This record gives sequence, C-alpha cells and structure tokens, in this order.
Amino acid sequence: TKQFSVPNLPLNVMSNSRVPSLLNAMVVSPDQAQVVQFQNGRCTLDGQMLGTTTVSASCVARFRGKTFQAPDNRLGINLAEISGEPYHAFESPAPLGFPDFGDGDWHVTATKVTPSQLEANDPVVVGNVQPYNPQFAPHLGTLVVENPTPDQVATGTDLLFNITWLSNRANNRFNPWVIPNYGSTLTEAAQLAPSIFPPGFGETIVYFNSTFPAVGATTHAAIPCLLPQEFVAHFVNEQAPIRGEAALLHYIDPDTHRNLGEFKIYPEGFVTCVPNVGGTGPQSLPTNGVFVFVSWVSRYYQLKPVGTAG
Amino acid sequence: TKQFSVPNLPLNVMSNSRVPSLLNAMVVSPDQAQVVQFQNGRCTLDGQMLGTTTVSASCVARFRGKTFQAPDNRLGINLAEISGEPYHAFESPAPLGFPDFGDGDWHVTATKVTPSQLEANDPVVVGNVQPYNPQFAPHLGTLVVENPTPDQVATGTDLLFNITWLSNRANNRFNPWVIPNYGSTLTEAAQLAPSIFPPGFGETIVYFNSTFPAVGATTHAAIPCLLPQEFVAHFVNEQAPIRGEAALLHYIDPDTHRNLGEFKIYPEGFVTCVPNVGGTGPQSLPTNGVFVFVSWVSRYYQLKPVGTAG
Ligand SMILES: [Mg+2]
Ligand SMILES: [Mg+2]
Repeated sequence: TKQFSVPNLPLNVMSNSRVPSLLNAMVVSPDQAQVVQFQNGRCTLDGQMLGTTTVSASCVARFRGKTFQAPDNRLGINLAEISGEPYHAFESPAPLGFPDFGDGDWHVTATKVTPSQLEANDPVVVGNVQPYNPQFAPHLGTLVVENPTPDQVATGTDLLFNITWLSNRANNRFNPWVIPNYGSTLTEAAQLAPSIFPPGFGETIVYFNSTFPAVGATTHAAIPCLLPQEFVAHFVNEQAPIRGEAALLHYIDPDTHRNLGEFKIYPEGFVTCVPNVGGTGPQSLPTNGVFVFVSWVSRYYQLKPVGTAG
Repeated sequence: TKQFSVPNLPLNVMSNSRVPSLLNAMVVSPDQAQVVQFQNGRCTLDGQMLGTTTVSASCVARFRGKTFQAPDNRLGINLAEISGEPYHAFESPAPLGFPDFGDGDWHVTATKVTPSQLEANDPVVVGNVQPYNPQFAPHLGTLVVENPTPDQVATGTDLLFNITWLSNRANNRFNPWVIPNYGSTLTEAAQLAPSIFPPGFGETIVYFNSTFPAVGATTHAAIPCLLPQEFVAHFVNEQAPIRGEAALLHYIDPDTHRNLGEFKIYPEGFVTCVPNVGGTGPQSLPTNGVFVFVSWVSRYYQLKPVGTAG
C-alpha cells in the first residue's frame, strides 16, 4: 500500500550518481548505441541497488584502502569499504561507490583518515590509477596508485581517495560510458548490473549529465548517469512495491505548473523519452523543472514527443 | 495533511551536512557550550533551509569562482554559485554550500570547469584559503587563495573548489564549531542562521559526527553537524507542515526492530536527547540504527535517558 513516487526536487539541484557533481543537463544518445552498463547509479523502483551502487552521496566515486609497497615505488592499495568496514571478494563487483570509468586515467587525491595520524602534518597523498593496468584488480580488492606523491608512504596507512579529475589515454578520447574490467573471478552474487537495451516504441534512454573535470572526453567534460543520486536515495528509502510495467512521469515547470515533457521510468531503473524528430529531445528543456509521478502504465504507453524539431 | 517523517536510512549510511563525508557517530557535548550556529545543515521541519544550507549534497563545503590577480601572486576569486548562477551580495550570508569553518586554514583543490578549458592539459589548481585573513569577504563575494599552484592562473578562469583538508592555526587547535566571519554588510534577507540554545528538561543537543581530514582539531578529526544532509533533502522534498511543538523520534535497531533510544527533533531543526547521567549518551549506541517518527509532542515531553551510566 506504499505508493510509488520520485523526489520532487528540481533537476538542476540534483546530483550525479557516478561523480559527486551537480546535474546540469539531460540528453539522449541513441545513435552511438554502445553498451549501457553503468555500475553506479543503478537501482530498481522498489529500491534494490545493483552493481556497486551505494545510497550514500558521499561515497559516489570514492575508494578507500590501506597501503603496501609494490614494485618500482608504486603504492599498492588494499581496498576496504569507505565506511572502513572490510571489503571481501566474491560478493559485489567492487566496494560500494567504487568508480565505474574504465577508459581513462583517474587522477586521485587521498587523505589519511586515522585520527591518530591526523593530529599534525600533511595528510595528502596524490597519484593516478590506471584501470587498464594489469594490476587493477578491484573485485579481488586491490589496485595500484602509479606515481605516488609522496613517493614513500608507510604500510598500512588508511587512505580515502577522491577522483580529482579524469584524463584520456594517449591518442584516444575519454569515453565516460565505458565501465572498468573488475576481474575474472565473477560469482553469481557479485554479478555486474545488467546492460540496458533500447526500450522500443521509439523511446530512447535519457541520461542525466554533469559538467565534470574529465579532460579529453568524447562528451566535452560531461559525465552521464541513468538516475540522479537523489532518486536512488529515494527508492531505497521508500521501498514502494512495483505495481505496473513502467512509471509515467511528467517533468513539470515548478512555478507555472505546466507540463514540460512526458517520460517513462522502468522498473529496472532507467528513464526514457521519445525525442521530437530531428531535435535534441529533452536537452532543450529548462533544467529547473521537477519530475512528478503520474501513474503506472504498461510498456506500450506511447509518449508524446519531447523537445523541438531542430 | 502531509504528515511529517524522517528518512529511514541507517545513520552510518547518511552523510554530514557540513562536509562531504559519511556519518559514523552521534555525540553530545553539553559542557563546552560554545555558540552553536552552524550555517550549513540548517533546515526547519517544514523544509525551509537557513543560512547557507543547500539541498545538494555535492555542494556541501564547495565553492566556485572566477580568478583575478591579487597583490603578491595571491589568487583572488570572485565567487559564484556552484551551479554557475551568479552570486550577488545582500541576499544570503555567502553562496549556497559555502563552508562554515572559521577556525582553521582550508587547503583546497580546485579544477577548471569550463568545457573548452578541459579538452587537454592538467586542470588542477591547489592552494589554501585563510578565513581569518582580512581579504576573506564571502558575503560580498570575494576571497583569496594563498600560495596558488600553479602560480599564475589566467584571469577569469572558472574554478570549482573542494576542501581537501583543514588545519589548525599555529599555537591553536582547530575548533570545528567556529563559523567564519562573513562580513559587516549583513542585511535582514541575508541574516545568519540563528544560534541554538540548550533546550531544557535535561536535554542536550545531539551532533552527528564524521571522521574528516581536519588536522589538529579540538575533536580528534571529527566534524559535527546538526542534521544529516539526507534529513535536509527530506524536509525540503516533503514540505510537511509543523503540527506540534517538537517531533518524537525513536532510534531503532532495524533488525530486532527494538527501540535503542528516544530523541526529540525541534521545529528550528536540531535533535536533542537526555543522556543517562555520567555516560556518553547516544555515543555508545550502534551506528546502524534508523530514526523513525513516532508523534508530535509538546516541549515538556520527558525523554527516557539514552545511553549507559558510564
Ligand atoms: Mg552487492
Ligand atoms: Mg539565504
């Protein structure tokens, strides 16, 4: 009897579910239909998180671990959960909130997190992680920070990492759709979030974009996700049972209360629309509108085209 | 008719409202009754944000601005909203989410956020901000980054700042209770969030702590706030009208479903308890509990003592 709903927050005050950044656009990208299989920002409408998705905004694209010495003054990290609690293999693709970009270097800023180690001195370690590296092994709980500054960190130092920025590999552009390779030890419990395939009825997936310091990107500094983090947090909180084949949303201009566009959000946890032919679809709408639940609908409910025709 | 409620997320998956960090403790601190007047994490039960509080988790203690050249290779920043929207004086204490730590140096890591400036090259600028500096003028929209690296940043470059860590002033310890001096030009619309005075009936204010890289702190690397960010996001979303003098919450083991403690959350937007005398109050309780609304109550409802005797 718990009815379903979405947070009624304006889009442009909601946040990405794959980087800790404000949302400032929504787009569609039908043509370049490469695999859609993000591991963060994944949640069912009844509030089950998938892949590495956490409910915790402050964990999105953060990783934590203890240091050990690797060959050639590389700084090995034994991952734990950001909460500090241990990370064990064979249960999830990677720790909760672990970043899901596989196509470029991560330039990272870490601090120490042990209170005893925080009463004096500089707590910062900086470096970069290469998800294409052979020693990148997040499912089994270990990765390698190339080029650490400082060059020598004591073993067993507890470090919390942020992604300061992302950069392309040499002579490629950084594709933020591409998820990492988590390892080859994939148990059924630890399975990746499934890929999402195009929905039919002339619908196309809607991505919520963020401007983010992603250098040399295929998208010009824009990180897409399928769900605002606030939606994830909302579904996990509400646990509203699924009572239909999809959920029709209206994107409302909040003051004038007029309908700016029709969307469907599917039980698997992704949004779609029908773009007005030959136009940008939802991207031309004001980013200060609000999403409201209208009703459950069937998969074949036909959406009115959204946007202008170019 | 919209009934009041709190997010029913376990405390240790919710986040700080004054730094972007996971919560990992709740404490009381009666005796050292320094003024309680945080500007972030302030929100009424019917969802009116106060001081500099934003709803956007990814804006908590982040600031944005455009560079100009100040004397002696200092880096001046003309503040804007993190969204990019211009910041004007006389309306708010400071931009939304602006950090409210006055008692220590902020060591900051910024990136360029202009997409054209992110097709190539390193986009990082680091430095430190000194709230006690005479050029620290956040209400009027300007501050200075001391010791920038790089030393010369082109004028008018758009930079998004994070606080990597906080450090004490020399010969002092860093008190995270201390809010900045925002300026002298403080109009009525731009008034600070009021300070909170202890509530009577043997009650004391409950603080939600995070471990955070705050070096040399008076609290051993712990940042307190009055409300989890998720609460703020919840009250703003719900807009449930105030229908009593206080709201009684139970803190529930979400397994056993048993009552771990009684709390009141007041309309002005803070939580209290009655510590069992001679103990830490709520600090001994497990941190995986969940808050649930029971009923509105009057101010003189007497809470059962929380915690052990010590
Ligand atoms: Mg899992
Ligand atoms: Mg204001």
